[PDB]
Amino acid sequence: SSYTSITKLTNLTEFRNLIKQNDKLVIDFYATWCGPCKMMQPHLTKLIQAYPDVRFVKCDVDESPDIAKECEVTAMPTFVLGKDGQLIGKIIGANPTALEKGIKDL
Amino acid sequence: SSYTSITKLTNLTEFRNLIKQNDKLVIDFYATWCGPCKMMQPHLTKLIQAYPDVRFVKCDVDESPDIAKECEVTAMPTFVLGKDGQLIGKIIGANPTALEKGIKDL
Repeated sequence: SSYTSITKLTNLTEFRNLIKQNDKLVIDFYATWCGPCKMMQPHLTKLIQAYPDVRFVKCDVDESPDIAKECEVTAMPTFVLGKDGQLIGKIIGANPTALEKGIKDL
Repeated sequence: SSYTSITKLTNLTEFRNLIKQNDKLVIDFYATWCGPCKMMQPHLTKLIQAYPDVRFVKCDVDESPDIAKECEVTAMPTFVLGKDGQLIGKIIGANPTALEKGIKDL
């Protein structure tokens, strides 16, 4: 499993329910034209494999601007972390060290 | 210089090369029929004068739909910001304050 194959959220119903369904969650809010998002892709693939207990999903902010707005997403990439059926926090930007640290705390 | 005299992007490779060459880049994605793009022209002229260390260009989304598509532009004006050889952010709509604040941070 990798950045390429993880679920991409395309609607609010899916977004909300998948949060509720998961004990540990990372949502990568991204834009396809955005260089820091692209930079983070191989880092996410490594994290996806290193933390198989964590569900990673992704969301294209131009394709799903209603989901991005629900999470009040401004900067790309924004990683929104979920824990026990609930969103708990953000890691903003192409920062693999801070991102891995937040994931380890889940 | 001004809105009228800045480079008008016409090609996808040209757009990519400009992104790589420029430490600081603003692209105005506009449509000629769209009033808010017109309203933003004198604001862009002021910003172009105020930020000589920023390269400003423009792109007609209807004449260059592939470049608009690359940046996922469907609302105009959209201002796409690049820093140090990659695209980093997008400001959507006729919002002079938000635009300057983004430009100021480059």
